Amino acid sequence: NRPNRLIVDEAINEDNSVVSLSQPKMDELQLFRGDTVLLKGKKRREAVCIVLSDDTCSDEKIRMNRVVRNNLRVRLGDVISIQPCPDVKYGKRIHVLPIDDTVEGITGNLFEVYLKPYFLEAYRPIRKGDIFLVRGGMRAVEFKVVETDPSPYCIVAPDTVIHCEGEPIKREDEEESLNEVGYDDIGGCRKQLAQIKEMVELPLRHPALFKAIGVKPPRGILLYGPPGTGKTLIARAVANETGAFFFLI
Amino acid sequence: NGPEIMSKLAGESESNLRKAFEEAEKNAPAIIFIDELDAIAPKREKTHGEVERRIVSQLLTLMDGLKQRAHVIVMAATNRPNSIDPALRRFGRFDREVDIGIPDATGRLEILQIHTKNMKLADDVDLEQVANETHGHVGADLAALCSEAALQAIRKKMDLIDLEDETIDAEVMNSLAVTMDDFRWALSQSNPSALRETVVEVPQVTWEDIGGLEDVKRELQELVQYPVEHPDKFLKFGMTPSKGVLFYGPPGCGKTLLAKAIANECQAN
Ligand SMILES: Nc1ncnc2c1ncn2[C@@H]1O[C@H](COP(=O)(O)OP(=O)(O)OP(=O)(O)O)[C@@H](O)[C@H]1O
Repeated sequence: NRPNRLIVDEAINEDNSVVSLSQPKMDELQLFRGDTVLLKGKKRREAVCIVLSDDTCSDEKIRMNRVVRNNLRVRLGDVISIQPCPDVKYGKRIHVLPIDDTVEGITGNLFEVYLKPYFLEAYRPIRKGDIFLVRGGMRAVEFKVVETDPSPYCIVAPDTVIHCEGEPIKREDEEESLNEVGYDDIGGCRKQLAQIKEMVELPLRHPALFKAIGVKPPRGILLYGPPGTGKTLIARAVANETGAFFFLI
Repeated sequence: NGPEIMSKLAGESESNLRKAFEEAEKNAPAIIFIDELDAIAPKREKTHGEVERRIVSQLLTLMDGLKQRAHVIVMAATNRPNSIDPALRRFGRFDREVDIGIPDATGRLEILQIHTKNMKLADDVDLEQVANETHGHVGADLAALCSEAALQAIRKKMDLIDLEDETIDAEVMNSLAVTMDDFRWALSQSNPSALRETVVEVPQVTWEDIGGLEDVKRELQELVQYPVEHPDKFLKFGMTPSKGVLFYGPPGCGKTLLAKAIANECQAN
């Protein structure tokens, strides 16, 4: 029922900095053309950037650059909460450095060979965590967050200073994406999983709600059984899916 | 080495374990081998000293750290799998346990041939006969047997030939030969067999070693080979193959040989 709760679907503009529109929806929003719209999804990672390079497709499904699925999302069928937040500050500039596929070949400055021809009159309305493709060549290389002089995201400008002293890395970021075990990874304990869910849903998903009442919560759980029955896996999946901070003692 | 690990101070032992694991991780792909793991890691109810339990936990944490981020394979040696902590054999830590076991007659023959590769031995050694005779000797036991035979040959030659003639040279030492009598003496007088538990080997008794009982031979051949030689036929029908048979009758009819021959026919221990 939430108006800005709408699916996201295929995208065709290979540049991630573009975010779609839906004129019937734009009338609902105040979506203005400029730097940024805050399109909010899962895990707090967003794809914030210039807007309105769409309305080619049908409505009820926002076109968002597929590269903002691995980030900000997982798969199709998801939903975006698009709400404008244009006119960001203009700090120094946003980091410039590649991550994986640039050490393979001539490196030079890692900015003025392949990436420079893209921060042109669209000076990176971004949000740290927006990952995309940008090159001056084979057209498949990532652009990741490394540094942060301004905490909030900004719109870069020339005359600034950048240091590509940083080195491209491994997929620490790709491994980070591959984590957070879930209930789909639990089998053979469906009744036990449901019991754990009904035990830990109220204390974790509703902390203030339970703080309002004066009932005693279940604060001790004894998962006992043969070794290798997924006890730590069950605990990790429950903590990750419910959002509770998991400490592996 | 377990003694090498817990020979030093508790903190020093843990530091040595951590340094070894870090070096193995740095040298990936690397193999970590822990002989006498029961010394480091005894049964949890049996490890009396708190230092020993702390060392066990440090090893567990180090191997878990290898599991999460490393490329090192950890190997361990112990007398019995149950002598070590059951937490060691937990999934993810020690998933697969390999039973080294004892060498059979062919295995003892192979070990003797390996130890006699660089040993000038005569033609009367008949290592097949030695291996067939050798029982209760495992690996290093056969190594000590070969060493004893060589030492007896040397004490027979050097101690009796070159006394006052002239200083020893290469000609006399390379002329040394090991005979069958040296191996016999090593077998008889100067070898303690460290094996006393159950034997796990393919018995040398075959069907020809048994007389008669042709119907029993055929029935046993069915009941054993057919489940293992034709699993598809058993799976096709709705019958689970039998996993046991009982031999009953007057003593002396060869039930033991029947079991040995059916094990040999399937080449089964
Ligand atoms: N019930 C299960 N369903 C799916 N995967 C499982 C299950 N139990 C264990 N696993 C898998 O076993 C592997 C190793 O187990 P893990 O490290 O998670 O410990 P654990 O099984 O919880 O141990 P323990 O029972 O000793 O607490 C993991 O890849 C995990 O996904």
